[PDB]
Amino acid sequence: GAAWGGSYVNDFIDRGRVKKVYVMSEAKYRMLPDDIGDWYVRAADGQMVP
Amino acid sequence: GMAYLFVRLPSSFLPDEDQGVFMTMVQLPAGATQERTQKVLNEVTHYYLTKEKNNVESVFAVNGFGFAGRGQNTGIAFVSLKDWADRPGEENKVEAITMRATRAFSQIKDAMVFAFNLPAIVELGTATGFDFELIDQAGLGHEKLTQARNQLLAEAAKHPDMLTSVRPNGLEDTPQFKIDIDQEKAQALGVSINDINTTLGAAWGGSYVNDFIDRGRVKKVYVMSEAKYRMLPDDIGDWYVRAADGQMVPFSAFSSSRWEYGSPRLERYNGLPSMEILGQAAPGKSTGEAMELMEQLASKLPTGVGYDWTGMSYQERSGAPSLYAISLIVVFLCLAALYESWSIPFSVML
Amino acid sequence: GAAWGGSYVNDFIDRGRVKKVYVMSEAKYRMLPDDIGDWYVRAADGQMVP
Amino acid sequence: AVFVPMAFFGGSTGAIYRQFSITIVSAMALSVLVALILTPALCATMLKPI
Amino acid sequence: LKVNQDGSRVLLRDVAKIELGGENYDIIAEFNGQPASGLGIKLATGANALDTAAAIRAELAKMEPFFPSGLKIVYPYDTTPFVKISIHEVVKTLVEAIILVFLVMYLFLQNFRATLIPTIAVPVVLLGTFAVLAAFGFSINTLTMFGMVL
Amino acid sequence: GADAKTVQDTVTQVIEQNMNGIDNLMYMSSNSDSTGTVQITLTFESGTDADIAQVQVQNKLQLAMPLLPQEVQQQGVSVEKSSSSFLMVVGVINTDGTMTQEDISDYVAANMKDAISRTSGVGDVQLFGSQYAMRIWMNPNELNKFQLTP
Amino acid sequence: DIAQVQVQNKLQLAMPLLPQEVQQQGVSVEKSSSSFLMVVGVINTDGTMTQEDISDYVAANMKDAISRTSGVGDVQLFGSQYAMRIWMNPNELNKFQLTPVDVITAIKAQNAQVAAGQLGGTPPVKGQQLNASIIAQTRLTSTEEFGKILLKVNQDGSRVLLRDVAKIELGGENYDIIAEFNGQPASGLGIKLATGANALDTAAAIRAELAKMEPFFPSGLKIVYPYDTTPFVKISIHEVVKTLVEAIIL
Amino acid sequence: GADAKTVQDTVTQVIEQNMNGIDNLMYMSSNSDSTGTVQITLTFESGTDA
Repeated sequence: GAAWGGSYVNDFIDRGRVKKVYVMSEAKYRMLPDDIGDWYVRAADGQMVP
Repeated sequence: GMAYLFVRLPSSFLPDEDQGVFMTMVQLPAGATQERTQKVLNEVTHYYLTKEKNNVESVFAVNGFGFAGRGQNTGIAFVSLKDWADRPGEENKVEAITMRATRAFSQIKDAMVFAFNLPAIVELGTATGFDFELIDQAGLGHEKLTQARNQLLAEAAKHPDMLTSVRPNGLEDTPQFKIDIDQEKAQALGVSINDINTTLGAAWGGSYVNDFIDRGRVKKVYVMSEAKYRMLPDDIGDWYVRAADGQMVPFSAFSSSRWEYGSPRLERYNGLPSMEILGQAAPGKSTGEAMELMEQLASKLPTGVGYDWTGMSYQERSGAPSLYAISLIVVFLCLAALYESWSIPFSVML
Repeated sequence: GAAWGGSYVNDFIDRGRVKKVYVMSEAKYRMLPDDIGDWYVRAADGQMVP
Repeated sequence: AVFVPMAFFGGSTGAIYRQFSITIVSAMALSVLVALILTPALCATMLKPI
Repeated sequence: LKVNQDGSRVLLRDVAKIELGGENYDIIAEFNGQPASGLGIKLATGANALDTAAAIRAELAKMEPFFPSGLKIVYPYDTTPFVKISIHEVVKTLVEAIILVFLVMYLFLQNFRATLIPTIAVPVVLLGTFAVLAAFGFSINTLTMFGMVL
Repeated sequence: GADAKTVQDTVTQVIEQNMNGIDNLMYMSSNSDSTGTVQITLTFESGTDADIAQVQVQNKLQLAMPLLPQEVQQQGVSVEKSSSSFLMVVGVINTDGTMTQEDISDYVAANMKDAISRTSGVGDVQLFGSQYAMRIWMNPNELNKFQLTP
Repeated sequence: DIAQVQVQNKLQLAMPLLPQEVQQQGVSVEKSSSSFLMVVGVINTDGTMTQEDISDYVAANMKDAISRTSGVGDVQLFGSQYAMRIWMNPNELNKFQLTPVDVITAIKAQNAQVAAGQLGGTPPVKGQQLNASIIAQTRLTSTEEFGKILLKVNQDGSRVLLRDVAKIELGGENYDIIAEFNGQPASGLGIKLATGANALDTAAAIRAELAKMEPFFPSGLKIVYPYDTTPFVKISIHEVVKTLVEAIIL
Repeated sequence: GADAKTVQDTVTQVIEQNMNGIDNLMYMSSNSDSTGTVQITLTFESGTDA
């Protein structure tokens, strides 16, 4: 979800003014279904499953 | 003669009418159970479909709802009547029907059951009636105030001449199954209180987990113990909680259990604990006389207990027959100023 | 935060009335700049770090 | 005078009397206007000569 | 719930019974004995009872076509009817009171043309009264109707 | 699942303590049930704007919501301006045995109740029964057997 | 009113762009006044209550009532209400390897009100004869009880209670305001007026209410009035009505 | 990151079934969509103070 849609994380202050802070994925890594295979996620093991 | 009858005539507000409808209330004693109050609701519904079947059309009975507030010991029954036309006679109007029924239910085996009429303007009151809040004016707590309240009732019974049916509106305290978690034993054995309290609460209390969709409508999802394991004090030990050991600990290995009384309906008035009391003035004697007496009995209650009038009995210092006084004087001024006189008025005004 | 500023933890009932519960450092230990060195925080390896 | 006073019996009951009175006084205000148009002119041009 | 390390599964159904059932089970209602449910409806502060009750039975009629065969609405307790008939039995009594005025100008005048200057006069100031109750913003109620009768 | 005193000392009193500065307020009163339910009633001086009162109360209520337990929050808190007497009770039954009581009552809650309760002039709608929920009915033996808690 | 609405209708726009930290606490929208209508001050006559005890008394048995009394806007408490005040010593915390983190966790754990359902609950098994609430943990109620909060059991079996790492007591929620009446410890309500209301009829409501509470005061508590604005009104009416009968004689 | 059905079933329904005891409302409507947003719009009687 964060990678492919984007998370709102929290705020910060830019030039005396409060503003959002999203993290998405870099566009290139979330365009087409083969892109899914790029992503991995930690297990109990502490390895990186895909 | 006109001044005599006037002073010997009662003073109601609006007559209670027959509206096609009325309600019956059922309160069973606390401890009671859903299935036991349904017994009473049946015998209520029965009376109306067999005995008063010339007058009744529908009884809509609700177990669990109450005019009082919810709970497994209360009920209500809404009652619809045949048309006014189709039941001629005064013994076939609400007044009578409610009386008969209330009398009839009077011998229901241990359950307050009371048929009564809608009263013209509900918020404005029952003519001879008063509504009284006793109050924990500082610190006392439920028990000390239950007692204060008892004192007050006991002594208002000792004046049947002035007061009648002085009674609490609330509920009497009932037994309760207290459970202590012994914190040491738990923290010894490896069980958090978080898992303990969640397990107890979810099983016996029920627990709203999250939503799901049933035929396109979002609806709640609940987890709770099947009824079998949630009925008796013993069933507590059916439940196990997993320590970090990996090991399922009995509930009974970190916990006492004991019976204790407490209220099932804690009531409060303007911000602090209270107990509502209803009653009427005695037949003949007026309400301001009963209110005066009730304030006086109130005066001699223990320390920290106060009172307040509320509802129908809250402030009536308004209206007055001083605007009857102006009326005839402004009628005077205008008969005078019609007849260009001051004796020609007294002609008609008399 | 809880030490120099306090922290509202949860409630209790004082003589029949819900009121607040606070944790905070005792005065002695939040008066001087030097007092920051009084507090230790505990690393995840079980030992206390000033 | 015999009515409008009760239209100010205010508080609690007030609006029960306020409704009754204002009705009866409005009904009299209209009664004169009837007696000063329709009751005269009609008598003239309805009840038989005598 | 878990995969037993031997290979097995613990599905939720193996530790609990699972059915649709109430959010709650405190409330249970019958209608002349027959199992039922319904909506108890309380009126909003200041709302009109008669309008609101019609609004409801409009909206209920919107729904009846789409009910599922077997379901039937029933009307066990209604405040409105009496409010509506109370007013009408008065508005009858007001026309009767005209009809007994008209006939005691015949043991008292005897021109049909003259027994009519009264019997017209009453209706014209009544219907004007209603217009003024309308001006001040009053309603037609048991007190305003007994106004007219008096 | 909360008992009377638990309701009182975690919902009722926190709400009560924030009913401050609310015009033409005559008195306030509240019940806290064994049934886990609290209702507080604020009664206002006569001819008070009932829409404004609500707004005014709900305002202060809002400042207190953060302090109620998640569970009381999640069940939905409400502020209504109603008449305490039922205007009517609409009944619903089943003619042909194709719907149980539980089912009739779910149908009402989930096809009737919402429409009715938006129909202007309707302060409160009491459902005599319950909307369905998904029920997980835990067995403690079966749970323990597999070394599990709720 | 119709301007509190509009303000609250426009504050909805800003509402979510403000931190969740802010959205807890809450945002008020009060029709505000500024000056104090009056200040009711409370003092103790016989040494049986301190400045902090009086303050807590005023907050816990007078401020609530008066803030709902007929006419009143904001109330200001000159002092604070008690709280359970766990005053933690950083050294003793080290001695047992503990942190304010451990203390708050314990506190949430062991001072808690827990809903535990009931015996004979709905839906039941048919034939059930009893139904009663199951009561579990309740909120603590006393300093002894908070003292006895277990934090950890040491290796030797010996236990580290909360009274081992902290001084426990009733105290204020803040210690910021401190008030004095002719040099003498007081608390007080600083009453504000509610945006147009009969200040004259308001103060006689405040005063009439204060009398309702006077008989339930503890020994030694005495209401005093260091700052009423309404006597000036009462008099200023007499001294223009004094003119009225002056002028109509002249 | 949401899609009409996510948006409808977690947000739109929940709000809708929750708009009650609002005075003088004629009808209301919702457009839960796949930009991941919803708008619900309630329309009142002519004359309703907005």
